[PDB]
Order: sequence, then C-alpha cells, then structure tokens
Amino acid sequence: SSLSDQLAQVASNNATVALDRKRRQKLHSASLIYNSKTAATQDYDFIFENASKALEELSQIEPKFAIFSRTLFSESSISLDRNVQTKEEIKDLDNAINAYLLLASSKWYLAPTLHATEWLVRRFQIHVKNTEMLLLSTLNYYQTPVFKRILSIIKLPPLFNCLSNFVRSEKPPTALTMIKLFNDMDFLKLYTSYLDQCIKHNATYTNQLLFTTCCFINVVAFNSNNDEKLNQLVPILLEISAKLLASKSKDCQIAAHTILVVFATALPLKKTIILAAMETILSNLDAKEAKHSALLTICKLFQTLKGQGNVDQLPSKIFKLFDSKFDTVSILTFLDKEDKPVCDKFITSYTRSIARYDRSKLNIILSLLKKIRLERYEVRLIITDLIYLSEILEDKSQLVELFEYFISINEDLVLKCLKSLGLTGELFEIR
Amino acid sequence: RIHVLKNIHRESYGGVTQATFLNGQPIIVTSGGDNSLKEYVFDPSLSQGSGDVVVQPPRYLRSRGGHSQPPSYIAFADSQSHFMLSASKDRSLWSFSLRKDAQSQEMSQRLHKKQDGGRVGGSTIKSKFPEIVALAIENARIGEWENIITAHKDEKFARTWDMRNKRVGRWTFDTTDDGFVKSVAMSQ
Amino acid sequence: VKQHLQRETQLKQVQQRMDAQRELLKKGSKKKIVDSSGKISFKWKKQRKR
Amino acid sequence: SLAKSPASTIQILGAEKALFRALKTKHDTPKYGLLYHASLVGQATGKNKGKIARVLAAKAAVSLRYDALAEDRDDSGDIGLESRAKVENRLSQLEGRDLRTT
Amino acid sequence: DEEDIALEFINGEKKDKLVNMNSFTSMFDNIQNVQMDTFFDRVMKVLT
Amino acid sequence: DESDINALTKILSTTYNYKDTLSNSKLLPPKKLDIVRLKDANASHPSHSAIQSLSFHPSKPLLLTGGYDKTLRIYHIDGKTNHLVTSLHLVGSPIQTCTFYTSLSNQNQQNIFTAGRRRYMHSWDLSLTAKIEKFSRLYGHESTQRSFENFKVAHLQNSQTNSVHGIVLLQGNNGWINILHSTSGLWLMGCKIEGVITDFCIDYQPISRGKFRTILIAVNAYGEVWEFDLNKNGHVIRRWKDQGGVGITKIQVGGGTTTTCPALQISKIKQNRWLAVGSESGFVNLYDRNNAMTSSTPTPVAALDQLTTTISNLQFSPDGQILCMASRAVKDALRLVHLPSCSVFSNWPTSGTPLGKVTSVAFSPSGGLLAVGNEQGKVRLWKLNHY
Amino acid sequence: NPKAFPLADAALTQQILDVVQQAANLRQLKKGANEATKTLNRGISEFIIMAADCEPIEILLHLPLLCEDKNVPYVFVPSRVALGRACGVSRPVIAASITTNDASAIKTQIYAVKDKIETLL
Amino acid sequence: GPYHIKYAKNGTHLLITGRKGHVASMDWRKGQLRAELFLNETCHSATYLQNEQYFA
Repeated sequence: SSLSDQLAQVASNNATVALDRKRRQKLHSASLIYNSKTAATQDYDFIFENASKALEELSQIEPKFAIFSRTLFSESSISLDRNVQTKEEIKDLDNAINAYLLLASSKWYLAPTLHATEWLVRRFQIHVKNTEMLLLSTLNYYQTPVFKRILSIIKLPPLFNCLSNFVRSEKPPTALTMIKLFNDMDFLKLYTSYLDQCIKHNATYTNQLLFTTCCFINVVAFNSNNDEKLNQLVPILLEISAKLLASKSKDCQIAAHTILVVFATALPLKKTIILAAMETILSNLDAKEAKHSALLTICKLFQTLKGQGNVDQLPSKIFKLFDSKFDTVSILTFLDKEDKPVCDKFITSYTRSIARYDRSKLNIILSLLKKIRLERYEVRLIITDLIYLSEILEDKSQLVELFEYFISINEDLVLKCLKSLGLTGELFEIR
Repeated sequence: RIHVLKNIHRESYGGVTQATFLNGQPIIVTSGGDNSLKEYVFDPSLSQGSGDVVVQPPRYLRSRGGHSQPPSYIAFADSQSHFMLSASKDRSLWSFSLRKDAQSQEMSQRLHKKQDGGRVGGSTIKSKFPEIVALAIENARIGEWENIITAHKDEKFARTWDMRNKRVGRWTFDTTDDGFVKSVAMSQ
Repeated sequence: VKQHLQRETQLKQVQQRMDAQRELLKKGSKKKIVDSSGKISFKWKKQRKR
Repeated sequence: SLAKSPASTIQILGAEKALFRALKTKHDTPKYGLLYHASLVGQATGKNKGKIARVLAAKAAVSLRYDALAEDRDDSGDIGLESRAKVENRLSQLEGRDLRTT
Repeated sequence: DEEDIALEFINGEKKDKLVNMNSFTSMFDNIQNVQMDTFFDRVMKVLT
Repeated sequence: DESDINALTKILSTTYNYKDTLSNSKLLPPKKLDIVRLKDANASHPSHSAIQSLSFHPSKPLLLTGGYDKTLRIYHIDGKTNHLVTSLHLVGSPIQTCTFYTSLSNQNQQNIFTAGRRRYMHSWDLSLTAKIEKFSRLYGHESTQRSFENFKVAHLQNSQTNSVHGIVLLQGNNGWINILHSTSGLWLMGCKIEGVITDFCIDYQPISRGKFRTILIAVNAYGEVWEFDLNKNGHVIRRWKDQGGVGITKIQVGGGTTTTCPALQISKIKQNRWLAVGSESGFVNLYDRNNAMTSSTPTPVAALDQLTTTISNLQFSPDGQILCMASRAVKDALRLVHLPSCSVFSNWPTSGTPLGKVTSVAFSPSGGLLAVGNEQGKVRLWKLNHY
Repeated sequence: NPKAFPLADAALTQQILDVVQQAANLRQLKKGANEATKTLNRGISEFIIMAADCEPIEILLHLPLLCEDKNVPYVFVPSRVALGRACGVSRPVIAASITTNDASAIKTQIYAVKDKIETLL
Repeated sequence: GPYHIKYAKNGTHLLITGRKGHVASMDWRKGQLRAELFLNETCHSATYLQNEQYFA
C-alpha cells in the first residue's frame, strides 16, 4: 500500500484528537442543537448544565436515566477526556454510551433527549466514535429532522454506505433507500445483533418493531426472485424471529409472527422448520393479540406446505401444546368468522391429530368440518384414519355420526376408500 | 455457524483431506486429494463497533494445483525447455514450468466474442471442453495470433489457443466431412 | 367567409400531414404501403402496446 | 361548461396567456395553470409537481364531470375521496423514487 | 389408482398471492403510530 | 461459559438446506422452472417447411411432425438420439393438422389423422407399404365444409351400449362443426354456433362406472362460447360469454383429458379443470371450471397479457399445472404460465432460447417434455425436471 | 347501465369493434375519453364509441352532450375491457373516437358502421 | 531504500527520505502529508529548516 493510504489510516485513528485550534473548532462546531458559529464558542460547562437540566426532565419522564446522571452525566465527566484513557476504560464508557442510546432510542420525539444527548455528542464524540449504535438506534426516525441532524454531523460507517447521498442534504432519505440499506447481509447481521441487545435489555418499543418488520419484509420481497439470496437470508431472519418470539412483548411477538408469515409465503420452508417454528410460537404465547396473530400465523405456515407429508397428524407433543394454548371453543369460533381465512391443511392436520391422540373429542371435529369445506385428499385422509379408528376401537355413536356426515356428503368417496381397504357391507356390519 | 465453503475440493477424490489454520493467523490452508492446495483468509470485520457478530466470510487467497486426473497429452511449448503444455482427462490444459513450479498456470477456457456479432451456442452451465486427443504448438508467430491447435475427444472441430495470453483462441476449425478430428498439425 | 374556409381547409390538410409524420416516427413495426397512384401510407403491424 | 372540458384544459386552465404565447410561437407550454395552488401540488417538489398537476387534473376532470352530470349524487365526497386516494398514493410512489444512485 | 390420487392431490390446490418486489413498499407510509396487530392484518391482507 | 422455545434455533443450527428436497413436492414451484434442453427432435431428418402441427403418441415414445411440405414424419424421441421411425410424403396434400388417435376399446388401432386445405382428410393405420384411407364425403353436407384444415379427434360413447368410437370434428364455414365417425367417415351430427367460428375444444365428464359424456366447446370470434352435449344429439347445454376478448383465436381446456393429453383407458377419463381463451391481442383469459360452469357470465381467474401479438397455440400440460401460450407472429413468443397461481415463469424462456417463430407446440403425456416447432423447420425439445 | 343510450347488440358491436381494430392498425383512432372530447371539439371525429361498463358512467355521459351539438354519431358497447382489447392497448379503454380521413383504406367500413349507428341514432 | 528519519523540533512534522528517491514531509500525528516528492537520484539525508515550511 501507499503512504497516503497509511496516512489516511492514521488520520482515521486520530480523528477525534484536537491537535490545534482549527481542528478543535471544526471538531467542536459539530452540534445537534446549535449552528456552527454558536457551537464553536460554547463551553463544556454551559452545554453540561443544560444537558443536566434536560436529563432531569428526561429522568422524571422515565426513571432509568438516574444512573446515567450518576456516571455518564456526572460532574467528573466534564473533565473526563475520552482519548486519554486506555482500551478498557474506553470499552467501559462505550457500553455506557450504548446503554444510554438503546434506552433513549424510544424518547427521540421530545426535546429533552436532544439536549441530553447533545452532551454525548460534544463531550464523548459519539457521532464519530460510537456512531454505529447512534445510527441503529435512531434509524426509525428517518423522516424526521433529528435524523437529518445526526446525518449532517455524522461520519458515516462503511456498512451505512447508501446514506452517503443524503448527508448534508435538505431532503430525508426515502423508504426505498431504507430497503436498500437493509438489503445487505452484513447490515442484517449488525441489525439483528442490535435487536438482540434490545430484546435482552427489554427496550423494544412498538415504533421500532413496526419499522424493523417493515424493512425485513421488504428485504424478503426484494429478494423473492433469487433463491440463493433467500437461502443466505433464512438463518438470519428466522434467528431474529426466534429471538423475538423468545421475549415477553406482545408487540415483538407479533412482529416475529409477521416476519415468519411473510417468509414462509415467500419460500417453501422445510416441514420440520415449520413445526419447530410453531413450537417456538406456542412456547411463549401469553397475550391475546398475540394469540390472534399466532393462530393466523400457524394457519398460513401450514398452508404454505407442499408434498407428501403436508397433512399428517402433527405429533403428540406439539398437538397437546397447541391444545393447551388453544382449546376447542377458540378453534371452532375462529373458523365461524365471516372473513373466511384459509385454514385447510392445518385444520386437516388438527383433526387427524385429534383422531390419533384424543379419541374423545370427535363431535367437535364433526362440527368444525361441518363449518369449513375441505378438499378431496383432505377428506380422504380423514375418512381413512376414521376407518382405522373403527378397526382399532369399538365404534360408538360419535364415529357413527361422523360416518353419517361422510355419507351425507361425498358417499362415493367413502365407498372408494372402503373399496381401497375393506368393504361396505363389512363396515356396516362393523358399525 | 459463520459460513460454509461448498465444493472446496472434489468429493470423488476425497473431499477436503486436511484443513488447518496457521496459528495466530486468519488464514487456513486446505488440501484435497484432487492434487490441489488452497489458502483461504478472513478479512477483518466490516462493522467498526460490533465486529465479533458481523464476521466477513472467508475469501480465497493463493493456491497451487495440478491435474486431478492423469494427463492425456504432452508437448513442449518452446525450444528452451521452460514450459510444457499438458492436457488431462479432467478436461484441463495446464502449462507446467520446468524451471519454477510457481509459474505453472492453467490455460483459460474463457471464450472470445463471435466475429460477426451473433450469439454463441452452448450450455449456460459452463463445463470444460472434451478431453484432448492431440495438440500441436508452433511458436513462430507467438503473441501475434493463435498458436496452439488442439483436437478433442469425439467432437468434429479443433480448437485454437494462444500460449502468450494463456487462453483459448477465436477459431475452431471444422473438418467439413462430419468426422471427428484424428490429427492436427501446423506449419512452422 | 369563403377565404376563411379556404384557409381552414388548407390548415387542416397540413396539420393532417404533420400528424401522420409524427404518428409515423413514434415506434412499432410498420411497412410502406403504396397505392395505384403513389399516395403512400404506412400500415402498422397488428401488435398491441406492451 | 367546466365538466365538458378535457383534463388537459383543466390542467392549464389558469395560464391562458402563457399557453397561447407559447403556442403562437413554437415554445414550451406551461404545466400548472390555476391548479398550481392545490395542496397536493404543494406537497410535490420538482418536475413531479408538473406530473401530479397532470394526474390531479385527470382525476379532477373525473370527479368534476361526475358532480355535474350525476343525478343520484349524494353530496358525500365518495368519488372525490377515492380519486384523492389515487392521487395521494401516486404522489407517494413518485416521491419515493430518487434520481440519485445509492 | 395412485395416479388418480396424485391427480386429486394436485387438483386440490388453490390460487395464492405471491410476493413481488413491490408487494410491501407501501407500508412505510402508515407504520406511523399504528399498533402492531393492525400492521399484522395489513400484511395479511397483502398476502391474501 | 457453558457446556452442553429453542426449537427453531435448534432446527436452524442443524439444517443446512431449508427447502423441500426432491420428491416431497409433487406439484410445481412457481416463478422458477427446471427445464433442460435435449437434442432437437427433427435434427436427424430435417423438415422442408414450417412445422405446422406436432403431436406425441399417447403411449409410445413417438413424435409426429408435419407441415406444408406435404410430408409427415414420426420420430422415436429420447434424450440423446431422436431418430426417424418412418416418413410418409402425401403428394399434392399439404398438411396442417396431424393427430395420433388411439381408441379406448382395445387401445390397439393407432391411427394418424392428417389434413390441410383440402376437401379430404387422410387416415394412416399404423402397422410398422402403408395402408392409408381418405375421407372425402360429407354425407350431404359438402357446402358447409370446404376445407378439412381445423379438425380435432375425440372419443364418443353410444350411451345405450357402452361402446365408444372416435369422432373427428371439422370446423366449417358458417358456424358449423361437422362431427363424423373416425372409422367409417359417416356424418354423425353437426353443431352450429352463431357468428364466425374460430376454434373449439373437447371436454369430457365422467358420469358413472364406464360412462362418460362428450362436450364440444366452440367459440365465436366475438367471445361468446357454446357448449354442446354431443353424446346425445348435438344439443346446447350452456351458452356463456368471455369477459373481455374481442378477437378470439384459440380456446383450450386442460387439467384432465384433452385431445392432446388423451386417456388410454375409459376409467381414466377426467373432467378438465382449466379453460383458457386466447385472443388476437395476446390476452389469454383463464377460467376455472370447478366453479365457472354455473355463472353463465363467468369471470376469469386471471387474464394474462405477457405476449402482445396473436395467440396461435395454447396448450395445457397433462397434469394441468402449466399452460403454454405461443404466437406464430413474432419470434420467441412463448410463455409457460404456472397455474393455479396464474404467474408466468420468469427464468424460461430467456433471451437466448432458440425458440424461433413458434408455429406449433406439444407436451408429452408422460415424460414432462416440450416440443416446440418453428418456422425454420426445427422441433426443439426440452425436458421439465419436475416430471 | 340504464342511462347508456344507444347500446349495441352483438352483431353491431362485433363489427364496431372490428372497425376499431383496423382503425387502430391504421393509427386512426384516439383512445380515451379526453382525447375523444378533444376530437369532438376540433371536429375531426367520425364517430364515438363508449363503454357502458365504467363504474361512474357520468365520467362518460358528457361527450354525448357535445356529440348532439356537432351531430356526430355515438354508440355504446358493453365492455370497456373488450374496447381496450380492440383499441390494442393493455388497459381498459372507456371511450374511443375514430378520426376523420379521406384517403383512408377503411373509409368504406367506417362509413358503413357509422350509418348502422345513426339508424339507431 | 532505507529511510533516514527526521522530526521537526517540535514533534509535529516528520520528514522521511528513502535512499532511492522518496522524500516525504508529513504531519505524522494527523494524517496530513504536505510533500511527497520522488527525486529519482539517491538521496541521503534531510532536515527541516526553521519550520515544516522549508526542508533541505
């Protein structure tokens, strides 16, 4: 490499040190409130005292900023210089800055957080040192002047490369620019680690979940025509779906439901992946809107399932788990809705799992398959395992009235399954 | 799981037979039974704050190789006994150096453009030419135009190559009688 | 009024020829159809617009 | 008399002197007219305010001749409201594009 | 009759909506302060 | 740190592929085909004209090509070496439609019916000299049938015996379809539609064990469709109208037994699911006859618009999952539209497919295999790897 | 729709759309309601075809009002989709004006269809 | 070649000379070089004069 390249590397290392007055002015005029001519003449005491006022306002709004008043906004930090302590003190205060940023990511619509993080911008130089976490935290606010301001004063990371024509510009970045930003794979790994820290420290708020889910399903939509990009993309977004389903927020759970339903209708996933996805869906299902989205998600994920094995009995563990999260009244009511969801293959798998695993609730399967209409292969498999139920256990009135329903519609088909296995006079002598 | 390098070596010759990290280094040397020894390197991470979670996939670095199948034809490229052309049953034409084994290089099969401007046929999934029956090199006009003329197994035209560029040429000479090429020569 | 009529019909004819030329240079496949006299016309291929 | 006029006329309806000087010498005609002060054209910015002056005049011709020529009209804003939704999502889809390369 | 069973299995398949490049581009306009379940049914309306 | 709701994470950490593998699919994936190119079928023996019609055998690996050079050629097709079985040159009789007929009673006849712009139609009886007969008598109906070009061959049941016989169906001048016996040539019945008859197709529907019913589906140029029950006297049972569509060139059914996917055994006759009406602008309406037999102004499930000039072929694959639109007007105008999803495959044909000016197309009944004949005289051959 | 006066039957609408297709091939029609009204203003329209299929029909029934001032024939056909197919574009077409010409190849067909139109007025 | 090193008398600027020809005066602690000149004859040594503004 060349000498100017190696010197650009040492400039990028020494970016924040003010080595004379002109660099100090150019480096201290980068404010988030004031313009450059006021910001260059301000002091540390002035910006600290009104940032401490704004942190008291932000702390009486949300009381988790008081420990930042203890450490990051204390009065020892007026004289704390960033690039004079070692790497271990640097990583201490940079996870302090990361904690503040992913706590105050939600508060970015109210001016105390602007005047408070003004002091992180001007004392700790987080627009050029801790800049990836700053962009990732305020990414939701991209139509707003506060994201315009941080783009004007930011030094843009190499992963955020497509925002480089919207820095120091008067127009906001557009939604197609946001999808082009999210369309990378390394950016997707970065954003999923950011969400992992959000989910861990319990700071996921609904505007973030909406923006994140919108950009994720637009990434899947953009890559919907190349299977190798979809296959690069599956263990990233299904991993973040698992980590959103493994939390307590109903909003982040149905965000994961949205990601799972778009991804399963974008490409045909494996049967075992779909079953483990419904196990992870049911294993933390506690809300009601989450239950609504969870039933619709499990129905569509079973609908988008092809081949030999789409409508087996779902196994005993996952069927009794689905029973413990959704009883009979819930399933029957949801099928009785006039909007008519498409629940064909899932309801077939459900009734076959009832016939292999319950053997008491057969009047309810008569009522629900009276409600919704199925296909020929669905009802053929249903009456074949009802035939096997008749041959294993003694045939009472619930199985008899089920066969009366399967005689009252499509009696030629039940004749075809009895002639494929058994006989009609022998079956009438059975029951 | 960081990444998978698929088909890094041939399964038919053993798969990846020994892979080892040079220690302290982000470079890993693999070797397979297909007469090939490669190195792969990990570039530093592209995120300037996270790093440990955004792991850039391993890319290819230097490698040495030879024929994976026994060679089917042999010629000397020049009068100095420096390079020798060598074609194998694994459908590759190598140019091996008798002086320094780093100079050994596979002659490339990336075709030129058609002379009129029409489309060239062939499969989209590019495979190597049928294995070489004969060849004839005469480097009197070398670098000027096509220099090697070669004849492949059970196909009715003879390709040309350029030894200077180490690549295929623009011409495939037909036989014009629906017969396979049994011999080639070229004048001096 | 009669010379207003002559001016209007001459302007109609020259705008009609101008419009035929403009219509001709847009796009699509077409052929030059020649009649008995030599009054040429351009017949366009039966192909709808994508 | 406004309803039986084409949508291009409703586009250029205010700018008659600029229009007819730019036709009687062979120049470029205006694109806004009296319809420049609509709020949607206010929301647009660039050459696409000429573009949505055109689509706004088209939908305004639709709604205007519905209003003048209907008999079972209900004074409830339904056709104007669906036309406005069409113009708003069209304005969205041509403010979403950007001539920069990202 | 396994060919007849296979034909009725491929016959009982219903028309679905596929994801395009631009089936979800018009959601950023109304992800503003709506609830996430309203986002879920707005997505499900696109998918169905 | 650690030694050895997590179900999804575990299944992702074990799997490496994430899609359905090979044969646990059983129905086609949309938007990306899987179609290899084989040797061009008539490459062994070249054609001296544009290949006007093209049909596979119902059972044997045979492909019959034929065109305006008044010869018809049969090719044993395979992957590598599509050779020529036999070849018959009818002098003074250019052929336009040629069809393998194979009866349902004994499945041992193997006739070839062929016809062009003539007042006769030849019928070669396959015997591996060659015994061909000529049909040239409309039994009193010669004024309404001046050219035997557009015929189709179908099966018909007597409906008092369970005796089937083949019918040929000739499209005549006024609105007429003249149906006549495929062995004796006797005029059985005729069905007249009101307008300019442009095309027609044959649907079958089973009734009981060993009884089916034949329906002729004939389209006006304007877009109105008649369905005639013809296992009884040729009487109309349904008359509906195509939604949109003004210059109508070609109707086809599919998803069951068409005349191009024929049933070898009478119990294997199926009801067709799909019906595509393809037009002069390139618009192809697609109707789903599992619900669009009742409405009498039925709406299409989709109107395809991808190729912009006149639809001259549209054929359904035997499973009834692909429709093939094709136009003989411009070069490379062929699309394979997946269905039920009604979405065109976007990866084939590409800009480098040597389709030519597609003037005929045919689907194999068993192999999953397209033959596409162009105006240069070349049948190109492709294999769909789903089958 | 009730307020779409003269509506054509099947035979007349088939020959109307046939002359629309050959005028579209000869580049002699203006497709769309605004272009139809422009030809009505300029007096270079032979006859107007409209579609009795638009869900507000009042976006149409204003060019009748200046057809009956310039005594130019106008007619309704039942399908905007089929009118768009006949005009040879990919969109539905609500109205179409066949423009005037005196050297036109299809002048006799235009005159025959417009006489069949003005019989039912 | 081997680089003769020289610093300014306050440590702000660095002046390197290659043995072959490569003389570079630079602000080594920012990333600012202000002279990179390749004088293709064999240079031996250099020094600043009273500033980074002149060097011999």
